[PDB]
Amino acid sequence: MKPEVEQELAHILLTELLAYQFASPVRWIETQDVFLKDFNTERVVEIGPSPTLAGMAQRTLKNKYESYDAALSLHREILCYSKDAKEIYYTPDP
Amino acid sequence: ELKPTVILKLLKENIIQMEMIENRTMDGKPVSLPLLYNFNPDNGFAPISEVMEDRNQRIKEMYWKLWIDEPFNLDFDPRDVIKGKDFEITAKEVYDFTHAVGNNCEDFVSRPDRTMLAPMDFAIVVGWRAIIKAIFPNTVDGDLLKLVHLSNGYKMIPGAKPLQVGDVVSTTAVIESVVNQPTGKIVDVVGTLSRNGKPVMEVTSSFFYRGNYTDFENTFQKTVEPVYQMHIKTSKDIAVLRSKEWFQLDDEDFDLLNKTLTFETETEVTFKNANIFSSVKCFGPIKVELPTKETVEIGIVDYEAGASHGNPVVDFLKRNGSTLEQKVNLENPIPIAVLDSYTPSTNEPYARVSGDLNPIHVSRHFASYANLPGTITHGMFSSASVRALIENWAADSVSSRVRGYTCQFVDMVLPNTALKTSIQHVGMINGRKLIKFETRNEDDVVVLTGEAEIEQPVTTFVFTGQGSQEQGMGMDLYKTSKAAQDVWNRADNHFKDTYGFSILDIVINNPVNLTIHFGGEKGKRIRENYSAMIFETIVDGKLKTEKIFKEINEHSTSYTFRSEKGLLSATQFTQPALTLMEKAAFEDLKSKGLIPADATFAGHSLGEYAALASLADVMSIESLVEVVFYRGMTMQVAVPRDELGRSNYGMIAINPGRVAASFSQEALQYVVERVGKRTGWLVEIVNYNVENQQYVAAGDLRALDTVTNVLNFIKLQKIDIIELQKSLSLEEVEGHLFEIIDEASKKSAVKPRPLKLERGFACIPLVGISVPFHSTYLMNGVKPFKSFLKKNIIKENVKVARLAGKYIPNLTAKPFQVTKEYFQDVYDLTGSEPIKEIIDNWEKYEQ
Repeated sequence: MKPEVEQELAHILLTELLAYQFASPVRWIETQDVFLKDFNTERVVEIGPSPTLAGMAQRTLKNKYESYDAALSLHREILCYSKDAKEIYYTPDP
Repeated sequence: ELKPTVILKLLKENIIQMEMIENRTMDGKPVSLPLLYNFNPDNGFAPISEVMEDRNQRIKEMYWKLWIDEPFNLDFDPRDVIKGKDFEITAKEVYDFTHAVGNNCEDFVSRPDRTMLAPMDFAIVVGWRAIIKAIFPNTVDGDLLKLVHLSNGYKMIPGAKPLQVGDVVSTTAVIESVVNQPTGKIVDVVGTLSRNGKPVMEVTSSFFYRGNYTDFENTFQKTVEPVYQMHIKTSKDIAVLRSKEWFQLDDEDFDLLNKTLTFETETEVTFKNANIFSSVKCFGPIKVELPTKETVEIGIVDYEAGASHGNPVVDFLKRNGSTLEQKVNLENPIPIAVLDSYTPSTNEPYARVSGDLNPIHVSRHFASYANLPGTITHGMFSSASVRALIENWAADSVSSRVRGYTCQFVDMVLPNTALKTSIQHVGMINGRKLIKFETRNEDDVVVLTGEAEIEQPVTTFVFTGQGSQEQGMGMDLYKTSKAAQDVWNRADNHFKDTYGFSILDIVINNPVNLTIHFGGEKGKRIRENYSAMIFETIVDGKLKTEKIFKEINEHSTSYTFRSEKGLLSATQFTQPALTLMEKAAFEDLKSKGLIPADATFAGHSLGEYAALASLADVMSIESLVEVVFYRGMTMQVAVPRDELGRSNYGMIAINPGRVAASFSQEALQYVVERVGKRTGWLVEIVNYNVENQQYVAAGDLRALDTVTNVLNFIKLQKIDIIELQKSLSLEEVEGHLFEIIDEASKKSAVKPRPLKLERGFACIPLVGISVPFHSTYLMNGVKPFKSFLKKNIIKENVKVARLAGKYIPNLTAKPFQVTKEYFQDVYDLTGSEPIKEIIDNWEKYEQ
């Protein structure tokens, strides 16, 4: 795979992925069971005006990832940009 | 036991031999250092004169048998790379090193079903034999008793793993620069570690021979300079570069405008004196970025000068070129911790494991001869002890998170000393955390300084879809932030020059009505853009490419956007507003350097488009605003409204865990599909939000009134679909559910077509939503969207290494990869023809 041909195939793929995305269901459980397990991500930052995704990501971890996190011994931070902005920018109050 | 340490005696008639015999050696045979004196009885005042000839060569020869495991020879060139003998990292040596330094990290302990890592402390051990060898040669002529270790730095090479147990390490080391300072001679030694062939990390050390050194012919400076980028935007920058005779392009007529030039330069300097340079020759290949990001050599720096007072090349690329990863400090330096370590009474246990058998740290008599206040504790131990506390408190008990670590030994520490370290997080560098520490003795005297570059913990970005659009959202950032201001300005200007309005106006004050006026030659351009917007619809089994804005022709003077409450609640202004606020927020995090280089990103529907432009910068902010506005308009025109602007579609936020405690998502998907089949009215699951807790089902407004009635009935009757289909009867739940879908659908087909969607026990009707997007219903709406995307997203602005394993679409629910298997998976979900061309012709795109 050359850099320019791979670039073309990637460009065509993401285009077709964005083109049909609003014509396919949002399989977010089979993404929340990718970045929480397969990537073992210990910081979940939500960017938005309301903590929906951080309130959506604290329920999956409570449900099916108590036993998985207790068997690995990691600590997962769940943050929203609207609500938890201080612990994102590292700007606490004395 | 009471061993002989000194033997004072006569060697000749006039010569004395004060021979200092140290016992802690490599083998176990005590090594003797015979320092001489010339006893002249004719000098009544000072009859002792110490022999200076061969004195440094003897001292070195003793330290050779202390450190080096080879034959003693100093007649080697320092310039030449030194290749230390390979060393296997063994579990026992990681135990004994971690026990000596008191490091209490789990990563370096023997665990079940786990690799034991090796501390980057341990690296100085393996290196040591090569690194120290650097200071030995006859052209680095100095007394090793007066060896000050100024500073020691470890730098984990990006894309490497820290050292593991069983890793065979091939160690090199070369002298950076030997300089005759006024106070002595600074030697800077860099030791590379090469495991499996590939480089892992580069230890740096700084040795300062104290005294007087006038031998400037021996002095050199073999620095490799940090890569410097120049974005050539304007023709004065080209004219400046072409004035630079050193800047030697391979092709003279290489056009440099709107490119990116990296300069992999190295500085070679040879001295005449401490202040002036005899000869400087900065050279190294000049790379240019392609739209593919694969950089190509297009020339060389070939600066060759004599009696220079600096590097012009470095000076030039410093002011006019960026250091790639710019470091930026925090607003207030956070005081992480104030810890109290403790130096052991003896340093022997660290000396044995580290191979650092310097007598001065262990023997009293050598320390007395070295004018030291006693058996000074190993600097390397003080370096390893603090780093174990920096790994405990900042990295948070993780080994791989610690990358860089530089520590300066300001003052010596004596055994039995209760140190007090002060840890301070001060800056960020491309996502990484830059911490400065200062350790003090009991007198509050500075003994250790230094800065540790730590990896921020592995992060996943989730960009929110269409939620709460509160008035003036993102203006708080827009007042303060400059990175946010730039995004908001560019977006605002682009909408003024493309769609004849201001987003900033619409977010800030949320006008009820806003009239685009196509007045003048700017007006015509606006009306051309508003004309070209089209959408496809299925009417009587016929794809008709209809025109958005039917009341915008060639002879339309104005358009009016009309809302009831505010235009911010309209999708065509909701979607860009929210996406821009997220993009502006992310650009604020990225300016302050809080984005890890390897982080994952995955947005929820609309957020996805922001997230793509956030981490990957695939589309420009002028491309993004168009593609989120067009999306908002296409969604808005998808359904066939009345004169009230009301539709016959909507959504419900269903909770499968409320209807029952046995009702799963396979029990819901069966009930939704059967409801959709039996009545014939479109209904699908468009959002799988949280498992067995949050789903959203779009489709026909009556078909969601049947679903609410069906899951109100089954909840009251207390029946499970999965129990009766398996262990009671086969295919009986199918026909037994049809009769419940038929008793819901008769009452759901008698209320009119603008039926108020009524909240049940598990479901909530998502108010403001009138279109089933993420449903099969909008497949027809994709081709104009796909034409618009392919126009906006130019393939020159996409990069794979910022997507491959990082971008997670919502179509697939799989990480982005460029492979035949993923392309198959995307086709299976969405049956397009350009994906069948790539799958078929795959074996041609492989070469």
